[PDB]
Amino acid sequence: STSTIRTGTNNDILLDDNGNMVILRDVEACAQDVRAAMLMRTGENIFDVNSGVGYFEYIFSPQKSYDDARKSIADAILSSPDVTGIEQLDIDITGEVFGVDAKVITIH
Amino acid sequence: MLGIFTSLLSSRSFSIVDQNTNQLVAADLRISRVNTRFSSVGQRHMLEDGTTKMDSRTIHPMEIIVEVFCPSIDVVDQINQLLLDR
Amino acid sequence: MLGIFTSLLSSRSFSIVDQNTNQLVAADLRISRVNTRFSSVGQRHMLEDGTTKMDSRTIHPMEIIVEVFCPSIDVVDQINQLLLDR
Amino acid sequence: MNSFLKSILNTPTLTIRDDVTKLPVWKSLQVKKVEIYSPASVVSKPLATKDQTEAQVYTEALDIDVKNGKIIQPVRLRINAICPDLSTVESIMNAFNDNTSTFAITSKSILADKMAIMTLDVDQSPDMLNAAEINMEFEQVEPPV
Amino acid sequence: DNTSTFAITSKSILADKMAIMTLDVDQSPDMLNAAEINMEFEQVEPPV
Amino acid sequence: MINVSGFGTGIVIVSASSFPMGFSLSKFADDESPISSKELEPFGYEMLYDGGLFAFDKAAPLEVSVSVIAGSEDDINLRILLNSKKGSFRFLPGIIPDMTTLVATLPDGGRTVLSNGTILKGPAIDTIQNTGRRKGNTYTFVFGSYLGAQTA
Amino acid sequence: MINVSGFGTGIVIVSASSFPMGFSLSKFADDESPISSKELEPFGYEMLYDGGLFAFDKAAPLEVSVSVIAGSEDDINLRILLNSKKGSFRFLPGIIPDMTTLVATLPDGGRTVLSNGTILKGPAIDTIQNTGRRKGNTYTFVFGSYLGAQTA
Amino acid sequence: MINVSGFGTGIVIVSASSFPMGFSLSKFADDESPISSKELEPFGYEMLYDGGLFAFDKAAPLEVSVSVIAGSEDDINLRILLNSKKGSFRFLPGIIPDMTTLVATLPDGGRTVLSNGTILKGPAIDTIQNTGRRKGNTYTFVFGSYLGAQTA
Repeated sequence: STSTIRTGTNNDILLDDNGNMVILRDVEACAQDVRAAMLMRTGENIFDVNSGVGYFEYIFSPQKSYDDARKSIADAILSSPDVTGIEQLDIDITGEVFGVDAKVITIH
Repeated sequence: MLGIFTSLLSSRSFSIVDQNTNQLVAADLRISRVNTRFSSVGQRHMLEDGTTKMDSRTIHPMEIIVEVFCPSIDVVDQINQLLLDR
Repeated sequence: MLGIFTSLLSSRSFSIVDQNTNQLVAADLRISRVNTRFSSVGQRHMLEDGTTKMDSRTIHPMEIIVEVFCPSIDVVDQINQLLLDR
Repeated sequence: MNSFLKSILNTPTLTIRDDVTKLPVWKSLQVKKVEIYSPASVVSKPLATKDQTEAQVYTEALDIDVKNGKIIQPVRLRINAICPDLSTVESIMNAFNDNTSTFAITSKSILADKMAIMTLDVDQSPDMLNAAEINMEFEQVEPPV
Repeated sequence: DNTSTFAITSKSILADKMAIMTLDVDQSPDMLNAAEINMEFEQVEPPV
Repeated sequence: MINVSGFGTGIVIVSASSFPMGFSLSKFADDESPISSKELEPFGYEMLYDGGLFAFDKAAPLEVSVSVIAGSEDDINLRILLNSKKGSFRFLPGIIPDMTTLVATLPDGGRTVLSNGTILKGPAIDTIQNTGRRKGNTYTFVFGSYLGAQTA
Repeated sequence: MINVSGFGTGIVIVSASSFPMGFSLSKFADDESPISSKELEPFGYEMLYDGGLFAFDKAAPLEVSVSVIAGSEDDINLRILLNSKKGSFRFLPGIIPDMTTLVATLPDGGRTVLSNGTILKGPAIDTIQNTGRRKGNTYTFVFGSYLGAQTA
Repeated sequence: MINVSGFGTGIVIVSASSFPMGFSLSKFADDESPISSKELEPFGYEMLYDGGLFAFDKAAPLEVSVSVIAGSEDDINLRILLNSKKGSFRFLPGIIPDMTTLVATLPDGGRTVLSNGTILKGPAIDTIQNTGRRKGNTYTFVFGSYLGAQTA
């Protein structure tokens, strides 16, 4: 029930050998949409303030609890047209990285 | 409860099924109680001689009450989504 | 309860003071418990989509419940007069 | 049993934040209990359907209609705490007497925004010679988006 | 069923033309292979 | 070497109205404990939902039991004290009828004063055991405030 | 050959207000248990319907009893601790006024430190027995922090 | 002749996350019972109003108490196992954090396997009793699964 234009590992329009801008159907459109949503940052979206992930205030800043990051990321995974619910969020923080894993449920 | 005789060892007691997609939701729920209640009301008319007659009976929806334990955080989100679903 | 730190030894607990003549009434009352209750009711409206909105909150008078011991007769009729006062 | 080794993602600290100021308040409390109630209303009438159409058309029905029959009511939150000092008590009572006060309460992992005090109790007894017992209730003002 | 009636016989008491009004079922760790029931009946019409 | 003897101790009991001048206790019984008391718990604690600890202050009384040889003068004096009914006479505001003071001296020399209290239970007739002797009469006090001065 | 002797044990208690530097205990009573505690309860369980089990965390306090000879200096110091009032001593709230930290040592050399707690109960005056001696006083603490100190 | 001795008994305890490889028990206490357990009641019964009998099946746990000599390596291992808070690490679904299995061998050769369980109770600090020695520390487990091969 959704669609989008395919993009590469860098968020540009990706064209086939025929050069056709392709309208991706569902599921992988949802994967591309959620990948773009989780990478959008807060305070970048004009006409919609308070939308995005607060990396610079919740993850990169020194923080006590780290439930705020989970809530913000779960919200950004939500608000997509197709996502129904979120099955698992882990938040590892092992090593110097901030490991995040997620599994989502869609209508299809 | 008698009836079925499985011979299967690892079976499943309680499960909520998504009737649209035949999918399990909140499968990781330890359960403490399950209560099932039925209810109906019979309309009675008070006669003249001294007796009392009933004409028909009405049935209301049943209610099921379950008490659970959530061993994680994902289960809590799943329960909240289960409630909010419309 | 923290806050004031006076270092006065013989201070005074619960006491009723007349607000007209700055006078104490039934000063010889042995108090046991004091319970203070606040109450308010918020009026809610049931919308169309499925949500529910709240528009305002109303506050009622608070109530205080005191349990005392009367060690004499003068305290008893002093309490009676305290109640009958209009 | 050390405590103060709070696990991440589930840190059991109660944080209450004023909605316009966005700064934590009443950080002097020692809470002992938290309760959350999330009710809803379900239709209780026999309802009717056509029941001879194609399967997927009827599957399209019995949806949308069920949406008309499940409407979510507000959220009720209860806590129990002991207040050690004074200034917190008068701050709470001042917030109570105002009609225009809202707060966001954060439990171990549950966020609830745009709340409002509805009930408040205070009890003093020989069981606590230098503190008081409190029983406050909150209720959500408007749903989130 | 709206049209169900039963006659219940106790030790010595006969009650004819009865009908179920309330029914309960409980499942607990006290009974791991049975269930507790709470049925209730009421007389439809008096005898002659 | 530490000296924990109890021989040579004394008790002086003063009552507000019944015994204005006070009387003394010297004949302590031998079958039951001469002076006994119950623990003092002026503190409590409660658990917080995160697992923490919170400690406050609590109102606590003090309880004392004394025993004497039956038939002595101390026994009759304490019987007189027990029969004193709080209904009679009067009191100053916030004082309690018959505010009794108890001064106990340790054999070393250190002493202790207790106030704001009264007698509240004891025997009424004597008990004769199967051996043919009489059980030691035991009476119980209660007090609101105390003190300690263990220098001499 | 395992040596479980208790000879040579020493204990130090430091206080936030009353005893900012701390004192030490070395005279331990004879009749009573010199030191003991109740079993810790940090876990729980319950039963399901599949027949299984469920385990979870739980809040747990820890209580310690210490006994000393009556008339000793340590008894006087612990008596002073018990006489402390929790209402007084102006301080920031929520930080358990007058925190008492206990440091205990074994004959082996192992050291354990316990903090985040206060004295809870103890006797108010001395107690006489039929034998003529004085009972050894007991004092109970409660702590909050299980500092895992079992150093060799 | 039947031999019912307990000398020569060993226990190997392995925990899911804290002790993946397991540790052994050899220094059992001498004042308190080394291995104890409570009765297992997986059945119940009810009475019908005619006087009949009805029997069903019920959920039942198993409890075991293990005592060790204080100050040994077994004591510190069990203390470490007790301090393991269940908040940390991660578990497979339907498994319980730290699913600990205990394999105890009878001196004859028979063995018993218990699993699906944790640790409940234990002493935080050592107890020095009247005689001057240290009490044998005791710990408790609860399990929910069964086995046993008493022929070898």
